[PDB]
Amino acid sequence: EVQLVESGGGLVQPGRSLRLSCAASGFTFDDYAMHWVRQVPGKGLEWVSGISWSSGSIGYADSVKGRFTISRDNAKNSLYLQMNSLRAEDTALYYCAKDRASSWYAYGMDVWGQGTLVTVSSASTKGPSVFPLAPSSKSTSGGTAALGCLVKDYFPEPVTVSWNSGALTSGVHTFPAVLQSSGLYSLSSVVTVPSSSLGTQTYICNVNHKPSNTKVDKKV
Amino acid sequence: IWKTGPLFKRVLMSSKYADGVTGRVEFNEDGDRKFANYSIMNLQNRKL
Amino acid sequence: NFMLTQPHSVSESPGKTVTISCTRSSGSIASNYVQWYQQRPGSSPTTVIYDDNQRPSGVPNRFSGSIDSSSNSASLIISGLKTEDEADYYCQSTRVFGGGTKLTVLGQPKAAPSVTLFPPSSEELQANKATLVCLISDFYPGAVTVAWKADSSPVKAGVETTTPSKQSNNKYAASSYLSLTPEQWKSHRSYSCQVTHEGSTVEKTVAPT
Repeated sequence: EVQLVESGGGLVQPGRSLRLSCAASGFTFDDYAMHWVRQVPGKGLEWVSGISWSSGSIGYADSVKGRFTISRDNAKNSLYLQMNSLRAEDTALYYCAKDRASSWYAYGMDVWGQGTLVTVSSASTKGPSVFPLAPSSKSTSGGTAALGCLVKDYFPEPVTVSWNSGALTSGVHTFPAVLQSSGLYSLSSVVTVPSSSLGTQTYICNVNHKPSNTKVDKKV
Repeated sequence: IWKTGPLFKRVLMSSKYADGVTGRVEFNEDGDRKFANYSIMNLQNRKL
Repeated sequence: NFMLTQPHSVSESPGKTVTISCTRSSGSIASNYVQWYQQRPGSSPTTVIYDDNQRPSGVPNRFSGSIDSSSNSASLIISGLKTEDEADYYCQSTRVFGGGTKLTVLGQPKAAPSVTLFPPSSEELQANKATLVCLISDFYPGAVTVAWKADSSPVKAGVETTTPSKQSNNKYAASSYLSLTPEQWKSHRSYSCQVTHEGSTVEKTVAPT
């Protein structure tokens, strides 16, 4: 019955312009109003804008005030959102969702869409940098030692991290990359080895990044 | 007379579309509401 | 305006009734309306509770919404049933959404988190940069709070926390990176990484050199 579809998202550099279109089908388009709500990866959702049943009653938030513009065409049953001069902190999803009354003063939402992906960032490939996370000062609880290699400033994913040419795999733990505010990926890889080998055994970490074509061997 | 009076009436005339218990309210061009729900009835041996 | 505050997450075994609430910071809670939204991860949110205590069409009952004044909060008392219905929940009053709490169906027994703290190495300090790494392993469910304290107060500048992901052993792991400069690193005395797992607090302290 009530099915909503949205489109128009893609990679966009900062300072450009974009336009999203949300088509709808099923219910009568001339009886209800719709909003545009956005989430944040990790965080919650926040209200952006909402149109009236026909026109006129336009609701704007604080940050989005003026930057964006919202309009609808009841003939073709679609919503249009135009954005220009974006910022780096406005990179998130965007949901085209309909209200319950014939206005937006109620701030109602029901039967949302599926979301899109609009990213505002300077996507540039950068060679990874590997730094050795050293172990403690001969202190241990179960006889094991904690040390590893951190890979920072690499983009895009993925990256291959191994130890002593892949001969050692037991006790090696890696973690997914974290997207910093600068848009680059970084992670760490630890190796769980007994503390008795500290000072006598040398641990080498090999980091391979195909998009940057970088092969780095680092000693911890 | 009220300076904004007639203007108010116009806003009360075309906006409508409030969805409440009775259904959907929408006044026509001259007052009385339009598109109301009706039920037909027939007499059947002193019954309705 | 106001900030709608709710606990980060809750978890209970199947077959038990649980209450989830968010507290209004300022003003009367009942002066406005409150609605509750359920969203399965990855998918899109859908209506579960609207207009205080009302059940939308398609909801198979079994849900209640309490808006008692109490300590300025509204709560849902959901009866004992788990199945696959365990996801993030939100509460909204007017243009303001809740913090976000998710239900976790208990599987394997809970285990204390394993915390590893790594101060920045001298090689990184030679690059006029410093990174503190807090790695959390063998913890479940994947819902923890990671904070950095500069020995007398929490710090919220430049920190980046990785969202927990399912491990190979049906567990979760996470990483946190605090970005600073060698000047601030050597100016202060110590830095503490605090991890909270359903109220279980573990703090690890590191110092320069």
